[PDB]
Order: sequence, then C-alpha cells, then structure tokens
Amino acid sequence: QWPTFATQGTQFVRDGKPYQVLSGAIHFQRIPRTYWKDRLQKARALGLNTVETYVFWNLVEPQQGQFDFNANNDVAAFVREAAAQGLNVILRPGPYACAEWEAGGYPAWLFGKDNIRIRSRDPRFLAASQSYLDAVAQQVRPLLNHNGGPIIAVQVENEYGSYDDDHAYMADNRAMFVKAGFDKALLFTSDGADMLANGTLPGTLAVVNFAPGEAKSAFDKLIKFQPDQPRMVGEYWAGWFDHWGTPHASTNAKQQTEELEWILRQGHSANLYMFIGGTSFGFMNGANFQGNPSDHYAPQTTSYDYDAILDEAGRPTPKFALMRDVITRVTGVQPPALPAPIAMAALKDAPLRESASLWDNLPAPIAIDTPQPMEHFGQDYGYILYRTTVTGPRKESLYLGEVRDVARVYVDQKPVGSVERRLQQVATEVDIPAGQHTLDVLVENSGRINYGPRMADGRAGLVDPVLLDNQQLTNWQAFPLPMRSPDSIRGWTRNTVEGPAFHRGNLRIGTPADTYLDMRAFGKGIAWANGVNLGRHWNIGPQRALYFPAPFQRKGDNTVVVFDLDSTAKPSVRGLQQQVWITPK
Repeated sequence: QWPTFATQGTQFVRDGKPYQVLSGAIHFQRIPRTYWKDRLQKARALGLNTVETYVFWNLVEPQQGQFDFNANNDVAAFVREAAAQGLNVILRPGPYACAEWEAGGYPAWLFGKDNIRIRSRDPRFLAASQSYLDAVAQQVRPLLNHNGGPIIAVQVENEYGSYDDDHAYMADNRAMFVKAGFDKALLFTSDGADMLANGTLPGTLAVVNFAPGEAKSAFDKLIKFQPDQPRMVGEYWAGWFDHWGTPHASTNAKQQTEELEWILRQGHSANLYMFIGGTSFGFMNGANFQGNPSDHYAPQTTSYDYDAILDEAGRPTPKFALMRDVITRVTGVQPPALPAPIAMAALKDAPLRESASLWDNLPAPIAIDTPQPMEHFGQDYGYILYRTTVTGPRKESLYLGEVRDVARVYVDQKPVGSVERRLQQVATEVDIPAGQHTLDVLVENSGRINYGPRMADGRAGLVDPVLLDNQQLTNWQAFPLPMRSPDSIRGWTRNTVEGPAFHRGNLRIGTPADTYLDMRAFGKGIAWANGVNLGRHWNIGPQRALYFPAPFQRKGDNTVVVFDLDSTAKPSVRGLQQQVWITPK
C-alpha cells in the first residue's frame, strides 16, 4: 500500500505527516517508453518526490470508440514505473490538456460534420468526455491513492479560467471525474493567478500556475483567494517553448533557481513545468493564436526541449545542478545518484538517392462541389490536396480565405504561390495559360490551435469559398494525405523530381545510440526513420534536426524517408550529437 495523501489545514499530509510535494512534469507520450525509467530516475536525482503527467486524449482514442493504451500510450505502465522509482504521481487527464499539443489534446474527429462545440455543455461533447474519462480511470483504478496506489492527486480540466467562466461546465466536469472514479484521489483545479474566480469550484482545491518572476504576486493572490488550504504552484514555467520562425527560447536559469528556492522556503509545494519536455513526434505539435489585434496563427516546433532542466534528449543542462542543489539545501536530504549517462552518436552523411513525386501518390479522388476541411473525410493529421480545372488565359488573384494552415498552389504541377495564415495571407496571384489546366491547392495541417478563444474552430484544410478574382470556383476533387505509412509510397525513381516529393536511403547504424537527424538539406516537410514519423522539419528554423532516439533504431541499416514540399538539390541526412539551432530566416 502506498502512503495515504490528503490535506490538513495549510499543509499536505502523507501517512498523516506533513509533506511538501516536490514535483516535475514528464509527459509520458512525449518520452520513448524505453526511456521512461531513465527520465524518472533523473527526477529522483534532482531531489523530486513526485512526477506529474497529462494524458492526451487524441492519442488514446484516435478513432471514436477505439481506445489504445498500448506501448507509448500505456499510462498504467508509466505510473507503475514511477512508483517503482519511489515517486508519487499527479495525473492530469484533461480532457483538455493544452500542453502545446495538437488541439489541446482533443481528438480531431470532434471537429467533424456533427458540429460539436468542444469545451462546452454540448451534450455530445459531455458524453464523449465521460467515455474518455471512464476509459482512463479503468486503466489506472488500482493505482489511485484511496485504492492504495501512487496516484495522489488528479486535476479536473486545465486552466478553464483562462477560457471562460461557465461554472456549470466546470461542475459538470467534476461530476464526470467522480462518476469515472477519480474521486479515489485528491481532486484539484489549476489556473493562472488572475483567473481563479473563473476556473475554480467551491469544495475543490485550487493550485496556481505562473511564470518566472511572478512567484510572490501569484502566491499572494492564491492565498487571498483560498486562505485556509495548502499552497501549490501546479505549473512553474521553468523554461519556455518555441514557434517556427522565432528564435529558440533562452530563459534565465539564475532567476528560476533563486525563485524556486524562495517558493520552497515558504513551505509551498511545487511542480516544475517542464522537468523534461521531450518531443512531439509526428504531427502532434500545437499552435497559438492569441487575442490581441497584432497576434496571428503561430505553430510550435517538433522539439519540446522547452529550455528545461533536462534537454529534449534527456541530458542534464546546467540548470539541473542548480536546482538539485536548491532542493538539497531545503530538504537536507542527499539525492540518489544520476543513472549512467546515455550517449550521443554521430553518423556519417547518407545520401537519399531515390525520389517519388507526391503527384504519383494520391488516393482515389473524392468529389466535392467546394473545398471542405479534412475531418469531413475522416482525416485527422497531415496534408490534403484540393484539385479542380480552370480555363485561361488569366492572370488573376486566387482567394483561399483563412487557410488552415499553409497552402501551396500549382498550375499543371508548376508552383504559382503560397498562402499561410501565419503571414496574414489569404490569396495568391496565379498565371493560367490559354486552354484548360489543373489547379492544385495542397494544404498542410500545421497543428490545431491548443489554447485561447479560437481553439474551438479546429477545422483543418480549407473551409472558405475559393474565388478567382470575383468568380467562385466549384466542382473539385479532394485527396486526403495523412501519410500513415511510408511503405505504401510508389513512383520511386533515381531521377530528379520536383517538389513536392519523398526521398529515401539507408542510414547504417552499428549499435543503436541517440542521434539528431540533420535536416539542413531540406526545405519543409516531415521525416521517417526506421519506420517512425519523427516529426516536422522547416528551413526557417529555429530547429534544424530531428531527435532519433536509440530505442527507435535497429542494428544495421535503418531506412530513412524524408518528405519535402520544395525541390531538393542534394538530399541526404547525417547523425549529429546535438540539436542544430539557427536564427530564423
């Protein structure tokens, strides 16, 4: 039996004794499962006594009614590994996680044709929430603290106060958590310090989330709001995340270390966000679109390095020893040793000598009168092509409206422009020769918005009327391109191909070892290595390589396939022992 965990006045208690929660965020779906134990042992080496993780709904119910808690989705196995390393667990199932993650964690299929309003009291959304909460609770039921397990606390929703203040909606969520059985652990909410009246529920513990430099101010607000309960920072943002096209974050370790010591010397509990951020593999990054008039769509990078205590690859940064020493001073307890370090390896340049045109890799066409977003065709992530026929000679403006999120436009497979809502673009000029010609509008889902008043419109692809000058274009074909396996690619040749195209070759590995796959030869797209979609690459930066951890590798030849929207002059890849950061173009 794990020790009991409760509150008693202004403190937490564990087996009835005063207890200060010392927690770090590790998202188990962002860390290779083989490496869960390593990251948990590093959390213990910092002096932490607790790990905290979200569950991402869109990974564990990828198709409605079809749950998956296998492999890297195995939340119960992650929790058991944490217990095995002597750590309490704080579980945050959402359903909304935020987390700089695709759609804040919401399944793509919620944005389909039924016109469900997410994060609201739409009965379809509430029923879908309950089904998901029941499923997660069944996975972890014996692990909940009142059943004798290590899960000491469970968060209800996430920062709802930054979204709205419908207290009935929050009460509905608490009641769903209770029906699922999560009341066998301490329930709580987290909010920004100015958002507590909006996001909380009387009778349920609140904790506060805040940035470096805000600790004194934010705790003053939490204590005023909730004077008779324990004090905890549910997320101390000890780092920050990146957007494509903006510099890699560099945050102030001295500030964070001194403020952490101040927090802990008050007796307050804390969760460091992130302890390690890891990677949003595949298409699973999020995006911002904030509320000010000068704010626009802003997609996040594949790496979730976060300038965290541990970097993306699990290596301690200088901030690790700084904060470890803080916790050692406060607790008076010498922490356990770090595990043996996990090595990085360099791999020689490997040409990718085969190419395959995207145009030779389309599915059967789907007939539509006007473009529709990808969820209309059952598609969650990746690309979608819209095709129609046009007649020239015309040099006119093609209006696409609010593209979600990047459109490449072609005429007879020759590029004639691009349109990104990131850049406030809604149209491109197109030159159409005399006669009939094929207009192709290829759209990338760059990641559904994960936060803010715009996140409920999670439709990806095209949604607006398409016009050429003042004439609406109708009668199209849609081609969903989720790119679920590279094994299906056809049209392979050793000739040069224009973008958009795939590129393939072997990367020989003697003994598997963590490496960064250098993407500097390429323009923009995604990459598979040994059959794993490692995520996105883009020459505008700041990230320019892709983490390829040892457990995704095999001994000997490893197939690499790289998708590039742009024509690639010299396609090849190499193994680096460090991330490549550049100043955005």
